[PDB]
Amino acid sequence: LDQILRATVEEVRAFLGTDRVKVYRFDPEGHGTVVAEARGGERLPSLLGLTFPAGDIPEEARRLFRLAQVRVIVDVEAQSRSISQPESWGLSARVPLGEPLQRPVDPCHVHYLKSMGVASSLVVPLMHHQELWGLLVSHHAEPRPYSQEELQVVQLLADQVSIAIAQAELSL
Ligand SMILES: *[C@@H](C)[C@H]1/C(=C/c2[nH]c(/C=C3N=C(/C=C4\NC(=O)C(CC)=C4C)C(C)=C\3CCC(=O)O)c(CCC(=O)O)c2C)NC(=O)[C@@H]1C
Repeated sequence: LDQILRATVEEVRAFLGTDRVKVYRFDPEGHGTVVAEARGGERLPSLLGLTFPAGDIPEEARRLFRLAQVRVIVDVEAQSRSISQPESWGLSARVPLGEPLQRPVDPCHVHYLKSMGVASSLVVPLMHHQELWGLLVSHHAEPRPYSQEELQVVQLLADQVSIAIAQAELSL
């Protein structure tokens, strides 16, 4: 798996031309590891070999990803913010869209990205069937808008991997 994702992570970056994109897996114990990583020359540092905990992600945010599969983080400069609210229900209903074409990230996240000096970020969760095995994330030093058309082509490119991460689970 480690080897296969090393070649895949490189292929995406070359296409998305993003300075940094890597694969993130999740361990039931809460620990997460980056087993693959493509870097743009050397503007941003290498995070490979470093274990990141799931704490990085809460829950509600993941819901929309599991609900609307668009997966996009807007310019940390535009200052768009997401937030929690009193008890609520009917989310499982799976209502078509029903929300903006973006997923604002709470300030706590704003710094998280900015602290890394990244103005924008593209994501594409790696899931097999009904399960999520990891998280795809791209980072670059620029607050630029993304196109839905080009996004899909890659969205599919990630689907392929979904097969590799899955097909790999059996062999391994
Ligand atoms: C702050 C109080 C809370 C928080 C907010 C928050 N962040 C996310 C989710 C993400 N976390 C990542 C993780 C990564 N960056 C890396 O370097 C790595 C390698 C291990 C990863 C995979 C990022 C960039 C995301 C975006 C993906 C996603 O949407 O799940 C969000 C989502 C934004 C939104 O509101 O739509 C939230 C809510 N971070 C915390 O740890 C607190 C729970």
